[PDB]
Amino acid sequence: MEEGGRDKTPVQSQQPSATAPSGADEKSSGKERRDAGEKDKEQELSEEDKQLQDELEMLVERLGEKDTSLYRPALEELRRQIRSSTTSMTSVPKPLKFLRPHYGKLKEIYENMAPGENKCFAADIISVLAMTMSGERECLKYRLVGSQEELASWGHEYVRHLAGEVAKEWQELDDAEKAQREPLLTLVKEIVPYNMAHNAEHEACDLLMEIEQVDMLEKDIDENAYSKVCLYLTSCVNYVPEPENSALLRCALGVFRKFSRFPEALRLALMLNDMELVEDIFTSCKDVVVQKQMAFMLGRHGVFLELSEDVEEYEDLTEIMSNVQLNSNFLALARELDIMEPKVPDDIYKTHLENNRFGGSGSQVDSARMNLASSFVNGFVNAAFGQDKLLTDDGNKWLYKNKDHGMLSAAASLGMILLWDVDGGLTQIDKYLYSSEDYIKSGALLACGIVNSGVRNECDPALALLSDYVLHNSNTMRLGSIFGLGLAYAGSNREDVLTLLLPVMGDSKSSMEVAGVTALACGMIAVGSCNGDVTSTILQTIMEKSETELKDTYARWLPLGLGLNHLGKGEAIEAILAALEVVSEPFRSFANTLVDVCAYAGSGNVLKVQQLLHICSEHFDSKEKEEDKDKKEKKDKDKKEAPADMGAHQGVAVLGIALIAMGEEIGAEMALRTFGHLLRYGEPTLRRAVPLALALISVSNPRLNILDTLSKFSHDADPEVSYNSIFAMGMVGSGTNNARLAAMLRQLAQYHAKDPNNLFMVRLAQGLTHLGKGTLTLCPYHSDRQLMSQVAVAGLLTVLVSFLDVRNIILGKSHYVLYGLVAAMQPRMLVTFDEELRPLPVSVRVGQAVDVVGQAGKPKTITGFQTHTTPVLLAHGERAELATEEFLPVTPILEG
Amino acid sequence: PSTFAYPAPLEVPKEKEKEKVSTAVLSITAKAKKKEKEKEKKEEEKMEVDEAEKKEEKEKKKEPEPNFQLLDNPARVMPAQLKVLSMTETCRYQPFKPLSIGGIIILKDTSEDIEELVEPVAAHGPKIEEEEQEPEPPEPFEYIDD
Repeated sequence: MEEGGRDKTPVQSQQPSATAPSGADEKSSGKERRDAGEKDKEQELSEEDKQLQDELEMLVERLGEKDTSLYRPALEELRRQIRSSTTSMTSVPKPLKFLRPHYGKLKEIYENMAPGENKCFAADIISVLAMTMSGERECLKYRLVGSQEELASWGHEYVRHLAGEVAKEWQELDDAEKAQREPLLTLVKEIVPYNMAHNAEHEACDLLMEIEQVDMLEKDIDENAYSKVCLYLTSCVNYVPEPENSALLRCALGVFRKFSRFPEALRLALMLNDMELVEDIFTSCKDVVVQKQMAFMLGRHGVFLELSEDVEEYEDLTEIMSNVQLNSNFLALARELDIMEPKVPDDIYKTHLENNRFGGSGSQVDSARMNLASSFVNGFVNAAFGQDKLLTDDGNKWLYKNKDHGMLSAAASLGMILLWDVDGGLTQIDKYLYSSEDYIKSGALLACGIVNSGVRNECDPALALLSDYVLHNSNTMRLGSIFGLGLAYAGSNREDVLTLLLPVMGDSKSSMEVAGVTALACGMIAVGSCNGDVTSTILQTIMEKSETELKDTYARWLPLGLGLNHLGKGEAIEAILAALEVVSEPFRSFANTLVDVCAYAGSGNVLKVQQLLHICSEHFDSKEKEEDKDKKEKKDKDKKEAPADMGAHQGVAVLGIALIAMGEEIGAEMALRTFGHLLRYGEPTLRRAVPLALALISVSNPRLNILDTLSKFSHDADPEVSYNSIFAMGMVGSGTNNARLAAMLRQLAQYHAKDPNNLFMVRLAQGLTHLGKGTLTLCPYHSDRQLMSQVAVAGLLTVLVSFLDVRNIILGKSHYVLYGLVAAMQPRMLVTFDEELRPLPVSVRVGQAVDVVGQAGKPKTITGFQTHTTPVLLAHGERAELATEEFLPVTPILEG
Repeated sequence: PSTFAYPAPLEVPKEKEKEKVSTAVLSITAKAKKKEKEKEKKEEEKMEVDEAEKKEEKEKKKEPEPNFQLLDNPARVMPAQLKVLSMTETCRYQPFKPLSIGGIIILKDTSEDIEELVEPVAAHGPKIEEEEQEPEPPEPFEYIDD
């Protein structure tokens, strides 16, 4: 084909043209490659030019003689050529035209021929040429879209174009900086996340940014444009490594800033948890329309709902900054602040409660060790308004009989129930504050914090009481007092918040596990918000951890306290990790593994790979033992990001149980406790293997930890999983008891387990998305790793909640009707077809009033187009409240 | 002086059985941990990643064992003089070693020679004496011993 016998032009061809395409096209193979590359001699390029018209004509005859045998021998080598490698880039006038038919040859091989090899060879040639050619290339794609003969090729035509660009060979800085990408987006949405994700560049996100911002109004409408971008980002994040991940989030934040629909913008600001970024977006959500309508409601509900706080007050990092701005614009003082503060959320909780039904009071017995268990169940089940009101009011019965750290805990747990009330409920908390021993007085402050997270308007503030008490001596008094301060002050960026965090007013006067709470307390102030980069919290961790080599339990808590504070950016976490490394401790290797794992999430690449890494045949301390058996679940990602990833990692996970279990006998005991937590922390779509596994082993071997970890899963949906668990927990409970202490655990789990069908359900969503940063999961993870029989643990134990709203109220526009639109769900599943980002919108219809039953009927697609209202919120991982822009005054409610 | 030397203390059989068990634990755990860990994205503009947090991917170690090539005779002839301590030798002598020495005579003390080379393991008479006899310090083991 490089022959001067004519296959190429050493002189003008016309004879081989007709003849060669039937059997297998020989003419165009040598012509496009060999002639162009050997001679870039311009007199010879003119013969080719004259030849060019002929070249166009070749495509219709070539489509006539299609058949797999005729097509396969003809071209393998055109596919391979690169323009810059024939150096035909360096003459622009005549080679550019030669590219116009050259493309038309390639497209037939790419899709129609189905095997994996033809696509990959074909990618390298399209990309290089496309970027260099640009503007003319856009015209070239259109000509192909139409097709010389209208046959099978057209359907494929859109995908191949964008599929080719993915490769991004040679130039990576492009030639256009808007790319050829733009017309393809509207036609095909599937191909595009494949391109951004493999490319894994910030530059990739730049090209995507420019085109979506213009395309918003012009192409079709705002609503579809908004939808296209949200899907694209979602594939892309998993593939990018963590330092770079922060950069892509901001880039995306700009596309959204302009847009009418805010939902995705908030998720990006949440991931980072930055003070400045969240402020910028909020002011932008409200501004579009000065009337309250979708704009203000969308911004206010969506950003505030998002989690980072175990208490129900959600973020509150945004709350102080955002509120002053919203009252200034003035749509009313009372409306802006009421939605903004937790007050509106207190009502919606109350109404949902009835439908879902209640597991009764958490009381069992007020005598013996059972009185401690009773106390603990009330706190765990309800961090909201109860129906167990009657037991709490009567303080004297439950609260007082309590022993040791359980007294402090009883007093905490009471605040959880009183949360959503403070218009009379406050008074008792204050009686408890004045009187008696330190444990009860400190308990009352922790509890106050909890109640005073039900308002931001504040009445007889908790904040005043606390300040003086932390300072005040007695290790039990300070311990409760600091922990309370973390809720009450909140995620806020007020100077009041910043200044307190600087001195460690917490426990550092004991060499026991109770001292560990000090690092936790500084974490409790931030509550998921990003670091100020304070030195005090990092230094404290070295001190406490170093001195013992005697408590396994102590060493692990200091990195766990740090993780809470650290939670925020990929950028920020590298810096705080540095300070610790300078000194080296074998106890730190436990912390090194924790911080790295928290930092890494947001990436399927770095995270899963770290998550199997084991040496455990040296020590069972913290020394070389490390976090590894615990770590094996792969929870951090599942919580953080993506709907697909959550099931895939669990798929890995099942096999890992065997590996620990068989590997050691000791390994099995520890593995069983942490595996049961994956279910709660991760929110998998699998409920097959693990619930049953735990149940059967616990009949064989008394071991109390198993019931406890399981019941935390059992809160999520309470007669899916709870069906099995309730039976097992009861049977063991009443055929085995080893101690009063042993009994106490088994009851606590047994009661915690039921609380019918998705009431104050646990999900690690935001309920606007689940791609964002969830609540502090590490607090149940802390209670699950170590024995729950340890009396010291009790204070921390009371908050291990990781709840997600029972709200499924429709809003995001001002109309404010209860019980939202019709939607699609499949709840006869354990894996599903669509988990791209948004699932199938057919399935089997659900619009019932009762709260959604996920995590084996997880899929919700929001459907509303038939009713003629449109979603502002498309399913981004949401499991709570709908956001729509309503053109109706009353939002329909359906059965299904 | 270094081609016939005092070979190392032995590997021994005893240590050989004992070591394998030790080597076994370190060996699986290092390889299992080191190979699996990546912290790299290869379809990225970056080569690996600018380093976020420290890696565990790590590398292996190699230690050989020292041996010099196939010979049963001296390596290097040598025209330099080397001091020999009597019956501790320069390092050590083997039967080929005195062939290579042209010397086996002394002019390095008061003593001198009346006789030249004597071939390998054979007696030479050093002349410290007038021509008869005189005593000399005790190198032989029995005098030192008692």
